[PDB]
Amino acid sequence: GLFGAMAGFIEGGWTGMIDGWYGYHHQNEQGSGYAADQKSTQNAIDGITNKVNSIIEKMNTQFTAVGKEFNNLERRIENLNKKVDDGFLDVWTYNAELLVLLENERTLDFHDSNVRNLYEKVKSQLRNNAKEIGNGCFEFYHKCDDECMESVKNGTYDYP
Amino acid sequence: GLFGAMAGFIEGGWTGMIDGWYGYHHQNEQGSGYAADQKSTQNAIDGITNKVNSIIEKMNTQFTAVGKEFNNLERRIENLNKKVDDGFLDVWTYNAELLVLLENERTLDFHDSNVRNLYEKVKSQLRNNAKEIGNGCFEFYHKCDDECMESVKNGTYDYP
Amino acid sequence: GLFGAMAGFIEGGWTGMIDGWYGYHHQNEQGSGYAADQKSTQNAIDGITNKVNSIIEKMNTQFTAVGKEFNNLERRIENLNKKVDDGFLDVWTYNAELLVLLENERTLDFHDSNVRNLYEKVKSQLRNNAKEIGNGCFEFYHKCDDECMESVKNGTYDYP
Amino acid sequence: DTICIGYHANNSTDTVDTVLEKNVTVTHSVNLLEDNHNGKLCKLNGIAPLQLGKCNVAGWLLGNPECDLLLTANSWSYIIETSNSENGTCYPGEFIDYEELREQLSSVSSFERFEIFPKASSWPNHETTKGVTAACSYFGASSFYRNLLWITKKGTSYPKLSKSYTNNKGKEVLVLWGVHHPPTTSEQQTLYQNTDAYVSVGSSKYNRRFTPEIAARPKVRGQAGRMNYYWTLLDQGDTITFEATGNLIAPWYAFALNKGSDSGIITSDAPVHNCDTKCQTPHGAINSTLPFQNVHPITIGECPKYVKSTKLRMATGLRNIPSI
Amino acid sequence: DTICIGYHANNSTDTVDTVLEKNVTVTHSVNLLEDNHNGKLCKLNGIAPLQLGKCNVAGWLLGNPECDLLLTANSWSYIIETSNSENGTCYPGEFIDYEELREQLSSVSSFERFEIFPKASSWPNHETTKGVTAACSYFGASSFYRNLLWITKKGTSYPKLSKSYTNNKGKEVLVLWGVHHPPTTSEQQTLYQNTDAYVSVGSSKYNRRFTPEIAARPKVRGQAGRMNYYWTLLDQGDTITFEATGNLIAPWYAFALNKGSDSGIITSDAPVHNCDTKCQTPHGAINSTLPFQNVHPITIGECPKYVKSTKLRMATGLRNIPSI
Amino acid sequence: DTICIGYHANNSTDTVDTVLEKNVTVTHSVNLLEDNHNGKLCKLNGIAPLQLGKCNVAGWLLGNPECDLLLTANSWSYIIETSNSENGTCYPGEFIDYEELREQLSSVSSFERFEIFPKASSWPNHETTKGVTAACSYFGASSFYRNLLWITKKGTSYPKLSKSYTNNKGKEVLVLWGVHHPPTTSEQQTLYQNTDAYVSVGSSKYNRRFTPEIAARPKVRGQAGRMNYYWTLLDQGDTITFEATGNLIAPWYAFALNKGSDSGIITSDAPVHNCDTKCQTPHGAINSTLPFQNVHPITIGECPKYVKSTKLRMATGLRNIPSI
Ligand SMILES: CC(=O)N[C@H]1[C@H]([C@H](O)[C@H](O)CO)O[C@@](OC[C@H]2O[C@@H](O)[C@H](O)[C@@H](O)[C@H]2O)(C(=O)O)C[C@@H]1O
Ligand SMILES: CC(=O)N[C@H]1[C@H]([C@H](O)[C@H](O)CO)O[C@@](OC[C@H]2O[C@@H](O)[C@H](O)[C@@H](O)[C@H]2O)(C(=O)O)C[C@@H]1O
Ligand SMILES: CC(=O)N[C@H]1[C@H]([C@H](O)[C@H](O)CO)O[C@@](OC[C@H]2O[C@@H](O)[C@H](O)[C@@H](O)[C@H]2O)(C(=O)O)C[C@@H]1O
Ligand SMILES: *[C@H]1O[C@H](CO)[C@@H](O[C@H]2O[C@H](CO)[C@@H](O)[C@H](O)[C@H]2NC(C)=O)[C@H](O)[C@H]1NC(C)=O
Ligand SMILES: *[C@H]1O[C@H](CO)[C@@H](O[C@H]2O[C@H](CO)[C@@H](O)[C@H](O)[C@H]2NC(C)=O)[C@H](O)[C@H]1NC(C)=O
Ligand SMILES: *[C@H]1O[C@H](CO)[C@@H](O[C@H]2O[C@H](CO)[C@@H](O)[C@H](O)[C@H]2NC(C)=O)[C@H](O)[C@H]1NC(C)=O
Ligand SMILES: *[C@@H]1O[C@H](CO)[C@@H](O)[C@H](O)[C@H]1NC(C)=O
Ligand SMILES: *[C@@H]1O[C@H](CO)[C@@H](O)[C@H](O)[C@H]1NC(C)=O
Ligand SMILES: *[C@@H]1O[C@H](CO)[C@@H](O)[C@H](O)[C@H]1NC(C)=O
Ligand SMILES: *[C@@H]1O[C@H](CO)[C@@H](O)[C@H](O)[C@H]1NC(C)=O
Ligand SMILES: *[C@@H]1O[C@H](CO)[C@@H](O)[C@H](O)[C@H]1NC(C)=O
Ligand SMILES: *[C@@H]1O[C@H](CO)[C@@H](O)[C@H](O)[C@H]1NC(C)=O
Repeated sequence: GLFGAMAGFIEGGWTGMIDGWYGYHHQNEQGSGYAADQKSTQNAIDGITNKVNSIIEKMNTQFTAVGKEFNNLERRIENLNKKVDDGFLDVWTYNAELLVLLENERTLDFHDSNVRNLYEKVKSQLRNNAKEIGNGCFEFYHKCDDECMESVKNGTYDYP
Repeated sequence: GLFGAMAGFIEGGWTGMIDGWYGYHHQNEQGSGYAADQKSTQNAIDGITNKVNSIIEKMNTQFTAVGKEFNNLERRIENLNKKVDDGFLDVWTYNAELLVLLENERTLDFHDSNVRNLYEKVKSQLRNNAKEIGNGCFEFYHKCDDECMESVKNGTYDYP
Repeated sequence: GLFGAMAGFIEGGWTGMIDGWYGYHHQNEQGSGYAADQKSTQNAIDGITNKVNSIIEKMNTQFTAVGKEFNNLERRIENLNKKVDDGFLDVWTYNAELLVLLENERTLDFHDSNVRNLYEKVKSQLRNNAKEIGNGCFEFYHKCDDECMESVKNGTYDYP
Repeated sequence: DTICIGYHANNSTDTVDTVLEKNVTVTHSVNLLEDNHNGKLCKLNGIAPLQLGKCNVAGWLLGNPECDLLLTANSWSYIIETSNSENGTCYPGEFIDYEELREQLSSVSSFERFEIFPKASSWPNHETTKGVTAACSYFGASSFYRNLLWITKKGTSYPKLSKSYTNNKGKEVLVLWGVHHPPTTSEQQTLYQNTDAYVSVGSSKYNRRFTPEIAARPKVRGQAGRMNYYWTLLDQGDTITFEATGNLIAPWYAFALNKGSDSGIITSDAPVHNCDTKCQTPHGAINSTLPFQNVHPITIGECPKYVKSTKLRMATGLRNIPSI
Repeated sequence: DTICIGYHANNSTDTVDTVLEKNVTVTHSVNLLEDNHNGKLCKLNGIAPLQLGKCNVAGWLLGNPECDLLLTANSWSYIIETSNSENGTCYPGEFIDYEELREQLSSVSSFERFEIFPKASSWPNHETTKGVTAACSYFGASSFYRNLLWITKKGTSYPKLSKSYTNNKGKEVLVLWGVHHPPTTSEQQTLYQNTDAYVSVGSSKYNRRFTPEIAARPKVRGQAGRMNYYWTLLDQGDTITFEATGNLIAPWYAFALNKGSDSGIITSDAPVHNCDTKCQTPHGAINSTLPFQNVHPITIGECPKYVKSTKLRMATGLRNIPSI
Repeated sequence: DTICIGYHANNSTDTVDTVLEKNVTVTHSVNLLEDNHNGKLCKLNGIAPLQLGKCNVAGWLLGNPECDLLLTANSWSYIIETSNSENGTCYPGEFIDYEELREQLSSVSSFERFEIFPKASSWPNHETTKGVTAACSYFGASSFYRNLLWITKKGTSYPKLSKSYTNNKGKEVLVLWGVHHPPTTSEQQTLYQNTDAYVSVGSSKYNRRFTPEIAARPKVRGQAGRMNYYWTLLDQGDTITFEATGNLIAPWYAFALNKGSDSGIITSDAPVHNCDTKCQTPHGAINSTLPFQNVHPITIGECPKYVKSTKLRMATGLRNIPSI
């Protein structure tokens, strides 16, 4: 990805995380589990959601009857009508096509960026209180129980 | 933002910084103040400036009289004329519309990226000579007077 | 660049690196040299390659004869034919034009991103076993012979 | 104790294409392209279409003896022709400005067929009972269009006629009529006497006059003679005036109508049902939500832009990379 | 001692829309959409337009007794009609290829009106002083078009006429003329005698001939008779020849002109001023800087693409997040 | 010991433009715009075009005595006219629906010229040997079109003629013919006697009749009389019937052809060679790979969209920043 996280330094996805797009997975002496980061996931939803609508909402179309009907002595204007149809039907094809290829790249980058920001959000809080194991994981130098694991999630981790 | 700084780890803007887009705010024993980073601000200007012009300059249009006038026995070609008008007036609408929505996202990302690069520009110079307070601020472990605060701004900060 | 590396914290390019786009240059007691990172370079190729094709492949065009021929009493439909020609020839101009300006910015960003990810790929492996000299260079705190320099390249550098 | 930040993954196999990569399997996608259709000709904006079936537009309007079922036609948002719409101008000739008429009658709010010039006592001292042909046969029997009246000749004299109609219907009135052109000058007299006849139609917005263009020409479905069909939309309060010394296939029935905008003529053998739609095509109604469609270039209504694409899938989720 | 890197913020309330968010308040924006207009009909590229006011194109060119003020018309870059342009062909009839003429005369470099066939001694032994009608009344008095001459009949004989004009003006010459069609054959004789008259115009690029299409038709603004108007652009050095046994509304005045490109006919009740513009619309002149406009689909000049948008604001600054 | 990660650089000077910067020198680029052309008129999809040279379309089809070389024409994918295509209707007149014919004959699969109505014994008791003019001179000598036959008059009597042709060629047949219009009624008799003549063409899909429109008109390249040219595509199995009392420039040769789709008429003085192409323009063949071209708006084939651009260079490599 553009932001190096997805299929990057965090080479795989969690089939176990089922309640969100980006999240955490902790493992302390008390247990372990997947928990989606709600805030960043919702926001991504809101955004992607709003993106799709735009691509659909912005498509204005008025009542029209494409077909025409020209007699054997109106070939020129008939071919002109053709040129218009083929014409617009070349614009929208190339456009719709690239619009997708491009916005797709964008969407994926967006997700990557979101994962990286989350990773770095945590990376910031922990600081020297955990070693980075270049795979999206942090191993605390101290014991971190569920309240602790919670604090890092809801972004309120203590003195690092 | 895509780059995590704007309304991200630097959640707010400086109403006090009035001479640029991205900048600094120091606080030493000698005083305090806002100072826009001139180089990165100008460049952003030059770029955004050049971007706008492109979107405007690239719009080629020749002398044309849209209107047509067809008698009661030229409905077909009149409706054809309609199809062309509605036609182009559907392309430009969808296009202008998305062109803006997209370039807007881009512009904002651009700014974010610029703030992040500036932050990281400094973050680099200081190194262990200051603690990062996850909010776009650095607190030197040493005394940093105005010459010092200057050095970091004009990117010539000493042995870190 | 958007990702701060190209013409950023790595202000120049290697004329000496001739077998790839992004790479390394080491200097140990045993010798020195440029070596392109094969994996990231190939991938960039594959991608840019695929990008170009898209912009070309997606351009659908059917057999057409633009010209028309109208007598002195068919000015209206002749001017209509004009409107279509000028019309489409305004869409593609603005589009082709911006398509390039935009995808160009994108391509360059892509490269920058790739350099940054590579830099950070290494930055990760070395950790405290080398000091970052804000210019894309790392100076090991230990002796790093060719096998060692190799390990960092093929991403298998030891205990950091 | 460790905490790892990661991303979702599932059993999805949807794949999208990106500027840099093809077929990237992603967790959640959305389709922006419509390629389905109920394979039914539906109502367009709550108004059913007009089926002609065996008959075509010319046949319906002129009153071809095979379109007796369309004599009650009313409402309709768009017209439907079939691969069997071959029953039209049973009597050879040119339908002047036909395409133009077809287009202008594409959509109609109200449509009422009335006797503008009643057969009985309208053309007295004129033969209005011989105007039949074998080309327009009704159940073996020789017949003729039901909305036009073939005025022959009474005995051995065909006097100059002249009838007028003032549209007091409070809406446009479609007046249809024909001029007949015999293969010779021998037939031109045995039917209209005056071998120098003429026909003239006058409206405040009309005036073309006619003369029989008798000429030797092949025979079509029987006749060597030809009948050119003409029409005109008579505005409210205006008065159309007919007069002729022969060769006039006088209007018998005319339609009082109210045109709204203008749709078109879908031609398809697809079934017709009480379903509704905002976009109609030959193969069936399409959904008008997605911004693009590849079901058919020729559509009627507020439709999705037609594209040669086969796949326009948009990513909504992220790269799908499962495995454990 | 601390140093913080941050970003600008101000009192701006401009808001733009992004692919991911709506109404993001930003510090500095730019508008790419034009939605203003001086509500004035201006000069287009430094050349004022031609106002017709009460008169319409047909009225102006034919010489309707109400367009006496447009008899000096000159220059003009585009033509302006009003919601009062009802003064045209005061005498009922069809203006052949009218739309075509309107379009071709949209823009004119030079325009000079001259007497191609002077009333006095041009049609001797022909009545050129009775060609007046009440349909074309000038201050209560019965009059007629000022550029066409209604040739009646002298005494009880209407001889065959024949006049020619060779365009030696060094530029195209617009020749206008009409053929008259009486309601009967009774009027056809009392005016042109020869109840079998004809009119014929010949140019090296013209030849259509005419015959009075006398027929019974309604009356429009008085007359039951109809006059079809014809025109033609006579090329330099070419010679147009007229000749008729009756029913010719002979050309009296013609225009020698120089057409450049081709604009159009704006129709609006908006005031006309000495302002200039590169893009003109019915509601007013628009600015030709921004790439898009939503002021009006129908425009003339080098204009911004028309769009159904209401807001196309582009961000230039960054997200605005003040507060202290 | 140090390791540095960096990026490529070379001697490239290619420059691209970006949304933020102009003329960014980059290591590797690609051009998406075509601005070259072999300056040759090539074969389009493996089928050579048809050169007319001195002759133009009308001249070629009618049989102008200067287009004798095009009497074998066959195949062709598009037609080529030159800045010397001035040899057409050597005898003044209007070529009815000419543009339409030019367009419909743009592309032709098979084309065979045959004698539909042979000069010898087809018009006996009619002068078929005087139909020559000086306007259509062949090597000083007075001649006439090679595919049409000017039927004069035998002695002092011009009887009513009538010939038919049934297309049994198994493909459309292009029938061309003309009606002649003398400058007077004096010439109308000395050639066709019957100063009231007429011409009539009848097909199952045709019927327009004609009458000599004798009128006083200027003289073009000699003649004051005018000949209007008419054509029609006779469908298989259909029968075209001609008959006239005079003024018929009867068809002599007709063409049996097979039209595929429809290209156009390139008009250029560019050389013609055995090269092939998918896209052809007036200046030369273009390459059909890149998505855009600025060689010429008017093109034929599967071409790159025409754009006013001069430079559409796409970056493929990265910013080029050398120096050591
Ligand atoms: C006028 C009338 O009573 N209709 C006739 C019809 C007309 O004579 C014809 O349509 C005029 O164009 O002719 C009908 O018989 C057709 C019959 O006519 C001969 O002249 C011809 O030689 C035959 O081949 C044959 O076509 C008809 O049905 O059309 C009778 C009808 O009553
Ligand atoms: C030829 C001439 O001198 N103009 C007449 C004009 C013409 O007779 C008319 O335009 C020919 O179409 O007629 C004028 O009177 C109109 C008068 O004509 C009667 O025939 C009719 O019955 C009346 O209703 C009425 O229209 C005219 O002003 O048009 C007189 C004019 O002098
Ligand atoms: C019918 C015939 O034999 N062709 C004539 C030709 C015809 O008379 C003419 O094309 C009919 O429109 O005339 C030719 O001489 C031209 C000659 O005609 C005089 O009438 C005229 O006054 C002269 O100026 C001059 O044009 C011709 O070559 O066209 C002779 C030809 O044999
Ligand atoms: C209307 O169309 C039908 C169908 O083409 C006409 O009938 C034709 O096809 C029939 C086959 O079942 C046959 O009757 C003939 O091939 C043909 N018509 C003839 C010449 O009989 C039908 O005649 C038309 N209806 C009318 C009379 O207008
Ligand atoms: C030109 O147009 C005017 C305006 O329509 C004509 O006058 C019409 O309107 C007048 C109202 O003030 C009335 O005079 C009539 O309703 C109507 N004209 C008639 C029949 O008098 C005016 O006549 C036209 N000018 C001419 C004579 O060509
Ligand atoms: C076909 O076109 C040529 C070229 O215009 C005709 O000849 C013209 O030009 C010649 C110059 O070399 C001269 O002969 C004349 O200016 C002009 N023709 C005349 C009036 O002689 C040529 O006549 C045409 N061929 C024919 C006879 O159809
Ligand atoms: C995929 O997983 C979903 C749970 O989200 C389940 O409902 C569905 O049956 C599964 N189908 C497949 C592709 O195996
Ligand atoms: C994706 O790969 C190719 C495109 O490169 C495509 O033809 C095929 O349908 C897809 N295969 C799968 C199952 O991913
Ligand atoms: C906003 O701030 C500017 C200073 O840049 C000042 O001139 C203007 O009056 C202020 N207006 C508002 C929105 O209060
Ligand atoms: C922005 O919010 C909505 C769009 O979601 C818009 O209707 C409104 O005008 C704006 N409100 C303000 C003042 O920001
Ligand atoms: C540029 O470098 C290439 C090697 O890649 C060499 O072949 C070429 O001759 C050089 N030309 C220039 C621009 O000096
Ligand atoms: C790039 O600079 C300008 C565009 O700003 C252009 O005119 C010129 O051709 C280029 N100059 C070079 C050699 O880079």
